[PDB]
Amino acid sequence: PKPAVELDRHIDLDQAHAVASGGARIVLAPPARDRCRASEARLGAVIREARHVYGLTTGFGPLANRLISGENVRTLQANLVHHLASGVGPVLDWTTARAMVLARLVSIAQGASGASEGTIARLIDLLNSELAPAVPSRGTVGDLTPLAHMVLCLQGRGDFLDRDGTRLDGAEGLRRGRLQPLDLSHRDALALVNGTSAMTGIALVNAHACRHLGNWAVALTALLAECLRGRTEAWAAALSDLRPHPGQKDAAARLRARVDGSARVVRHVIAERRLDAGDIGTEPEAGQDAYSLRCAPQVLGAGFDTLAWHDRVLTIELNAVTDNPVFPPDGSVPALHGGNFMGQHVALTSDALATAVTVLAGLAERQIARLTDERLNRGLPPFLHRGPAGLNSGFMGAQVTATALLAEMRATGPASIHSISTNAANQDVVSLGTIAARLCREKIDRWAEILAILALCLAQAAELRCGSGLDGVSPAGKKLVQALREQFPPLETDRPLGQEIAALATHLLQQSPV
Amino acid sequence: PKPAVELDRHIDLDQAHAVASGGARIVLAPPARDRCRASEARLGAVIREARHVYGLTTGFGPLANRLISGENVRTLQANLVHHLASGVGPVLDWTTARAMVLARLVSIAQGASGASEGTIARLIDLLNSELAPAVPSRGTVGDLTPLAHMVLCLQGRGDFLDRDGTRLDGAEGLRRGRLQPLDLSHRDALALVNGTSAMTGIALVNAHACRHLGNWAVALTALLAECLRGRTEAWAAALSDLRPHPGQKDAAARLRARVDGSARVVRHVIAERRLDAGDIGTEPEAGQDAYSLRCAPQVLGAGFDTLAWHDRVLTIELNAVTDNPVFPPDGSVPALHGGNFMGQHVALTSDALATAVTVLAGLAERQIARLTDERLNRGLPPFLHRGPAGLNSGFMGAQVTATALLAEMRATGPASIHSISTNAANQDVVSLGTIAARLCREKIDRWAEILAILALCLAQAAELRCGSGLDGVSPAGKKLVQALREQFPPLETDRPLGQEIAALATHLLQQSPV
Amino acid sequence: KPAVELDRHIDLDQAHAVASGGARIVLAPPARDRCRASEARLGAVIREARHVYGLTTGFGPLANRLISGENVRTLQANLVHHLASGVGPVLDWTTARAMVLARLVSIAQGASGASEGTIARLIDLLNSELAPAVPSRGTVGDLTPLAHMVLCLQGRGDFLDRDGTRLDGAEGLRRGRLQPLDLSHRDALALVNGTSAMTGIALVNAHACRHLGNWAVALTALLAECLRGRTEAWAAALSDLRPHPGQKDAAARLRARVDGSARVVRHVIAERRLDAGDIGTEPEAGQDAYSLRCAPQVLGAGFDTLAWHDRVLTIELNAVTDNPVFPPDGSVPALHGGNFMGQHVALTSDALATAVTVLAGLAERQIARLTDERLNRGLPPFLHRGPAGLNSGFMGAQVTATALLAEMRATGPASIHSISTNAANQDVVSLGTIAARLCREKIDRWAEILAILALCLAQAAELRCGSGLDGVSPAGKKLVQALREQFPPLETDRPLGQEIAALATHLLQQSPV
Ligand SMILES: O=C(O)/C=C/c1ccc(O)c(O)c1
Ligand SMILES: O=C(O)/C=C/c1ccc(O)c(O)c1
Ligand SMILES: O=C(O)/C=C/c1ccc(O)c(O)c1
Repeated sequence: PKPAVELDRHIDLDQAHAVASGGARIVLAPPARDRCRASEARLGAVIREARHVYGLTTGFGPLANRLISGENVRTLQANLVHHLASGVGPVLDWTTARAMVLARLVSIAQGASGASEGTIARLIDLLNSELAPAVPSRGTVGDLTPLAHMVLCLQGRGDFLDRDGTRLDGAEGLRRGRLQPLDLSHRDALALVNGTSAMTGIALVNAHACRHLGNWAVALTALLAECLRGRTEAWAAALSDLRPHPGQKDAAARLRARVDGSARVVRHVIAERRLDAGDIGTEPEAGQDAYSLRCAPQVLGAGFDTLAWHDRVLTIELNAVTDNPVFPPDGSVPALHGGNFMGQHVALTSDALATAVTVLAGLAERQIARLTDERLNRGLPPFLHRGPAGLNSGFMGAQVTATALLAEMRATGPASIHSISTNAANQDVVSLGTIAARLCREKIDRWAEILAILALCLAQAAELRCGSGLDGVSPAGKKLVQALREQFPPLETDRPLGQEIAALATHLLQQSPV
Repeated sequence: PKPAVELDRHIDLDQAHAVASGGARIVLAPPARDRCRASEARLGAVIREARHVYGLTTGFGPLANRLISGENVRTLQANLVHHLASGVGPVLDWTTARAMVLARLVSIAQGASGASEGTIARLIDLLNSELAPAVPSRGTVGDLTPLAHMVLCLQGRGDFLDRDGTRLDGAEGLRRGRLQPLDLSHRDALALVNGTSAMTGIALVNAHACRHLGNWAVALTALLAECLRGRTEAWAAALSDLRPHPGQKDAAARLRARVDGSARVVRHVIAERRLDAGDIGTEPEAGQDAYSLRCAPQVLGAGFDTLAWHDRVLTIELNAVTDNPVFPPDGSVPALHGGNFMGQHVALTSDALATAVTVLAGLAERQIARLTDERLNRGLPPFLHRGPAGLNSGFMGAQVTATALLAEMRATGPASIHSISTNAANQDVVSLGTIAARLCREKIDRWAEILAILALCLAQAAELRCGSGLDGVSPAGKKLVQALREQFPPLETDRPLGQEIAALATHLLQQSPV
Repeated sequence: KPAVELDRHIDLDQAHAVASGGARIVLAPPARDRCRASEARLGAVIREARHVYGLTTGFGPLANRLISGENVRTLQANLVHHLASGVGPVLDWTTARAMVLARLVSIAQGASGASEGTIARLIDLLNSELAPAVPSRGTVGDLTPLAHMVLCLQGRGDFLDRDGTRLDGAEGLRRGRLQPLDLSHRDALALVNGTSAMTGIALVNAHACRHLGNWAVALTALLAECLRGRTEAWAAALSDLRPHPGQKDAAARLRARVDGSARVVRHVIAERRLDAGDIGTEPEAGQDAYSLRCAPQVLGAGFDTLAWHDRVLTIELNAVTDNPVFPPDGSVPALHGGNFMGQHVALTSDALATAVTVLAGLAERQIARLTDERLNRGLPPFLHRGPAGLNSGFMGAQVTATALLAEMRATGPASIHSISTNAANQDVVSLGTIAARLCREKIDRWAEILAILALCLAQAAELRCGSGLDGVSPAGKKLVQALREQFPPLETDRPLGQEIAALATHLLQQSPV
């Protein structure tokens, strides 16, 4: 059948991605259902008592000094969704749009948003269906605009996306997915258009993609060592203990596991060799590898620790209530007004992860540059070609393409530093967290393509070095090459690789080498 | 009666865009045809005489040290196209892809590439058709990869694009476009896979778009002055004469022309007034406007001078021969080997223009921020809303979207500074000109969206200030607003504006306010 | 003077105390014992002629050239020589000493082989009032700066006194009572190794950020007191709903700063029940602009970034970033790897630099709002005193703060610019030293922006509450009174440049307590 995620209070990143990707169905746990019903009642009382509350009896933004009569709240909230639907640009992908819906739901599930049962059910239904709202990716300074577009979609006034990205009009979406048109008669529109749902959704997808890409980075580094007689002593556990960064220790351990059983790597500790007068001279190779191999644990590890911080912060954000206003469950006050919608946390972690992805992609790019260079690849054909040299150039074009992709990644920097006072100076500081997460996603995609080129190069290199039978190659290495060869043939003669590179990259983002 | 551009030696940017956009047919002038026939013969002689020439008797890149026998040249060039087809990413748009084809053609037309009559005809046939080759946008370090994909397309081994971007397979493209499959039997493949055609094509489309956007920036700045009682003395010719930057003189002159006939702007020179004792005190307003109006000539002018430099450089590049190797028309030597394919000129000018676009976009974004602020817009409704305040927020969402678009533009910097040694260190410095032109294009697209928002706001602001009849508004101002109102209705009540912003943005990139 | 006893672990505060001269440093007996054991191991490695980088080989790609024992002295002497190609302004006194300390902490772990004399030279330097004069540029991440340090310690390079005044090598040894570094034990690699420079720069950045963060909070609080800010936005309940440690902390510290204040608005707006007669446009909105309302969230994110930076830095500082290294357990004679790759400090420094720029932006916008007569709720334009027009107050300083911020934004992460070098042997490099230095520059700019904001707030408080600061919280009163001891009110326009600079220097080393 299909796995089910029962949402109560806390949901981890894997569960969140399982639901967003459609791998698991979602259900609201009884305790959560009750907390929400209790919050739904508080909203009702707040409205009945005509309490001074943003979005219920006031205008929006700087227009909040304009009080609104209870009789016009329906109109007030309908125009909120209207004026906010100014988004532009390509729509968020299926998984990501759904991750945004999930993020809003999790916040509501905490029981402080006043959302009604019907509203909550509409979000759950979307998540359990095979559809996603079609929402523009640009427009928010960090996430009212993308959420306003979501609302319109759930009302059948906006397009939907199927798993392939093909758009369906509103009516067709509600029909096909058996979704009921969203009804905001309870005046709970602020429960849907609030918080940091978009950036959080984008980031949770980023987190999942990076885990898979990190696994490929490790597996490809290990296979590179098997193709270049790499020295395993640089990956010794003893070295990790001397500089105990968790991410490094993990990188090293994982690299060691990948090459376990290999007869292609050099396992001797050079310091065990005692020299005598006859040894003094110039040896063919230095006793240590170039940094793209020797410092893989340190470079990969730094990135892993950056992703770890990103996930710790993100886990907290995903399970938090980033709504404004909020209705305290204890009933201490009718409502609280603050700024928990300021996505500075996801903005800063996304920018930090973006830099780490660029650094790791640079490592993969240099690993390709080294492997394909006849002066540095220790005996392998130039650019790993097959057939007569000259008449065949092998991966010479693919190698340059990897460099081109990396160069483009570097041209874009952090989004967080570009805060600009807007909204008539009311939002004098903004997080730009959604932009930050989106820029990180683009880099993650470029990293996947660079890793794809490296994987194809390594499949070929392994065969050129060890024969089609991959003699001496580790069990893990053999399994990885064999799996690749199931869909990607050896390069016996030059052929267009662009489509294969793009196809493999898509795979790397969703599955790890095991 | 579809216009025709006759190509001899030189073609200006407007003519180039006329052909690339399909607004004009292209024909090779008699003298050009002869120069090419003569070059074709020279290539034949080089082959006949077994001259040592890159691509005719040698491998590619660092593999050029491998000499090739004449009987293997067909295979040599076939694999060249193959190994280079490693491109990925979204395909270049219809117009840009065709601009690339044109750029290669113009270089060949100089008579130093050795291209055969058939090869040249395939390029001309493509440009006179309604099709464009479908080529990936990423993969070059600056443009063999995108041009190799072009070659495959013209052979019927790659997709094609119709004006709407819908993709057709190779066969369908040759059929629908009534095109002959490309035949490289004359061994003239290097006449197609060479130079800076991609970046040049992208840049020439950028140049055309910026001309139109610049006209909108000027027109909207002028309309803004009519909506805020702007002072025209800051735009006086005398000021331009004191600081003679051509771009500034032009900007000031165009601004004055836009408000000619306006009774909504203040034309009195403040220094003409003589003050008495009873004047000393605090006046309602300062004698000078904020910079977004007062310094428009200086800011817009600097952008215009930047575009001017960009266009002078691009014009030379478009009409140059960026091939390698080349066959001197004067017959001095059989062929010359150098690096005219290094696109550093387009790289640096594209980066400089991108900065200028971001600056001018910032100007527009601040003009929007001021116009919609009730504390700064001198009596206009907050966010230019209509209907009851609070219940309606007008362009409050669109204003923030403008800020978000600008912030994103700022996150990406120059592409040129990221050169990385590649191709086994043979290409130890690369231009990244294609990437630079592409990053500039994205910024131009964001600028158009920001201007679109400003245009919609100004249409509303003009009617709010001067009534639906636009009383006192200049003739130019009236024409612009009326033209907009033909497709974009007033905002009498809040509605989603995303689709309208996008639609208007597309228009602003192709037409100026006239 | 307090003493920091170094055994295995030292925290960031203890490190800065020693680096800044506030505390002496002593090597604990257990550490001296572990180091003596490591010195013996290096001796055995040399006697056994084990194949070890720097002891029997050239350097970098030249490591394939094996070296005879009789030539090792020359070998290591030239290592220091070729590496001394650094250029640019010297690291400041505190930072340079922080670098010396970082190398020592690594050596103290007992895996570097450093001789007792070499260790003593580092300890002596730290206990003296001197710092080696080392150029700030030249490393791709830290052999070059460390090589310069070695030359200084041998009396072949300049020293800096606390004031930054330079002394030649000979004078430095004499004035500091330092003995010339002797590398006869062939332990040169114990000094020219690791991530000492970027780590030293980073720990100084860490200390400065703690102080500036305290000012950022204190000034945000005083801003609320000058603009009738609403405290409900800083309620603990909100923190609990979005439990980011840094945010909860920021909100709690903000509440504490305004405790006892009669100038802030404490009412919870949702308590008010509206009547039909109230419907219309009120003078002010029920919530503050983001520079006040979202301070917990913006400051908080910045604090969590610093917390991550400090966690990673603490590990780096206390680790052995040496290569080669000599296993204390004696499992193998030596290990060859890449623990010198400073990617951790590179990524955290870059991440912190972004956070600093974000928080400086907040401070800059707070100044922009406070000095705007249309937004400061009744305060004079640019907080001027004396006749308006004839006086412009902080109008110039306000623009200066914007210029300082705009400059900060022009510089991005250093880590993304790795370039293959050293004949492609170092095909990837961290650039951590550069990253840490770039972050330091942004920290200095942030200090100046905060200084301008503090001077504006002292003036604004007096204009709003009178010289007696009536209704101002005890913390706010103490802060203004402290500032006023050295910085006079602005009763008439005057040059503020030197005062801004002077105050900024203070903010970096002390918090408002
Ligand atoms: O300060 C706030 O709490 C609201 C800000 C805001 C800013 C722009 C919008 O379009 C909007 O609905 C709300
Ligand atoms: O140095 C040159 O002139 C050739 C460069 C080059 C670099 C990569 C390729 O795939 C290729 O066909 C050519
Ligand atoms: O690979 C290594 O472990 C050493 C690299 C290196 C690179 C440049 C220098 O000047 C030097 O002393 C050492």
